[PDB]
Amino acid sequence: EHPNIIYVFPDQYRNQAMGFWNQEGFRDKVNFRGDPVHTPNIDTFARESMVLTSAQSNCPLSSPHRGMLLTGMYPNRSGVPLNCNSTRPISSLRDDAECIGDVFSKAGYDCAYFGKLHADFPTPNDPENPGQYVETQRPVWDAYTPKEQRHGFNYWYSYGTFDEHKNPHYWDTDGKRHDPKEWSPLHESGKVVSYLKNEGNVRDTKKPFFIMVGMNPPHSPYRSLNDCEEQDFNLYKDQPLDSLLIRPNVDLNMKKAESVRYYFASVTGVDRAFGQILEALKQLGLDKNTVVIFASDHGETMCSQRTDDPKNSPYSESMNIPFLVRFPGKIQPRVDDLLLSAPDIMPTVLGLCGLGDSIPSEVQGRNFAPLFFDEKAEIVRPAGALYIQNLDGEKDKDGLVQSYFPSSRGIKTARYTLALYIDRKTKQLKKSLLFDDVNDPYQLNNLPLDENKEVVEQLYREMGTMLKEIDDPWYTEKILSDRIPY
Ligand SMILES: CC(=O)N[C@H]1[C@H](O[C@H]2[C@H](O)[C@@H](O)[C@H](O)O[C@@H]2C(=O)O)O[C@H](CO)[C@H](OS(=O)(=O)O)[C@@H]1O[C@@H]1OC(C(=O)O)=C[C@H](O)[C@H]1O
Ligand SMILES: [Ca+2]
Repeated sequence: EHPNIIYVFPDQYRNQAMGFWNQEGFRDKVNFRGDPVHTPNIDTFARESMVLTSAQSNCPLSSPHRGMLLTGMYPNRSGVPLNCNSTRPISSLRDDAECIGDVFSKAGYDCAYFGKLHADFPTPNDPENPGQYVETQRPVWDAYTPKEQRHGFNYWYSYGTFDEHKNPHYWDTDGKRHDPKEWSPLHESGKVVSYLKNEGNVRDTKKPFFIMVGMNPPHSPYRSLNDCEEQDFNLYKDQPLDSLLIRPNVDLNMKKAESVRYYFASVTGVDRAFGQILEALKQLGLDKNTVVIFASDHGETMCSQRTDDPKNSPYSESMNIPFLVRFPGKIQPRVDDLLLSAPDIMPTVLGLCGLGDSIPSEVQGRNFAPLFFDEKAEIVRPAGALYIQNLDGEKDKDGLVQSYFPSSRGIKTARYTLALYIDRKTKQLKKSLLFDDVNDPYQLNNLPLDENKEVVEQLYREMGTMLKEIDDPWYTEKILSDRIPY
């Protein structure tokens, strides 16, 4: 048969926010000082798994990522070019896409989704106050996902988005809303343990399972004890700011900097929650039977580059996501600088569960399962992964976004981060970031393009290839045709 799979992906979690990057072996495999975070469960897990230094969120923003995650397609084809909200009818997960849940399901898996989905355009949808939005907030951010639209998940315990961490809410398989008054991650984790124990007979123990856990923290808020457990907070409470924010690209004097205490608390708590899932696998013997992956949708600046916006930028702090894959006696624990792109996750996870031959044709990403199973595999490693920023385009008579402005395309290679920003009226180069991530890992030194013709010309060629391959708007609109060979 085919093994079980759990994909645990807390929102807004930097690859750099993991203890083990300062630990022996690991710390020699990355250019950065890891954040001073206490993540013991993940640290141990990392010594059992293939660990990437260089997984990329091509569009480091919730819905765009989730769209690539679930469909294995870039944001021009996922259905999901923008963050989902009542402003953006143009952005919602394609009904007609053959998603990760659909393939698993079609192959005999029970599939179960816990926590944040943030992939559907809000509608007056609400199962229990019908013809009504699920919240009053305008714009509307949250959404209910009916059985018709759950792409293979026969077990639902999930919201769209809602950032009260100790007052989260969930719709069950039947559309019943639940409001425990419990810190999201530890509730989500207890709820997963129950599904694993098959309490309430919610699952067929003869079928293998596919689980996704979309934890909200360590995403905003992170201002107070409303937003994390005092237990975790106690570790960072009194620590001076210059010993929490160690990245030399940080402005310690930003109103935001204080938030690091609570970010790290949410990180330590998320680790404790992941811990409960792992122990439940061991205590039930499912540990030997199950592919486990720890990931995020995008990172967090946390005052790095004075950005104030956690993400939606090409900085290593925004693009680089954790990616840890444990599959006992199929994957040797090791570190790998594979440049995995989000749309590669779905086909690679199917590869790993031996459903490589069931990858839908519409999928744009590639199946690196062979490379996970075999260090020494004749498989081509990517040269780069695309940077993508998509903004609101034009609006209609009723003030709704009905198109997207592709504000930035760029590339991350082994050595370089390049990001080109264009103007909405005159599709002309307006700002340009270029970093030598090897010599300038905190991206302090923005390199002029004119002073680097050999390097830039190569980056322009790799962007061209990739943008043409995914049939990206920059390609179809022959944007910067004058520097980018298509
Ligand atoms: C972090 C941020 O800048 N904006 C995100 C937003 O965060 C608000 C929270 O709801 C609140 O808890 C916190 O303390 O302050 C934020 C605020 O009031 O501005 O939450 C959104 C989801 O609930 C969303 O995050 S997302 O799910 O992770 O990706 C939002 O992200 C911003 O969204 C957009 C966009 O819709 O275009 C653009 C920004 O680049 C992105 O940072
Ligand atoms: Ca997010």
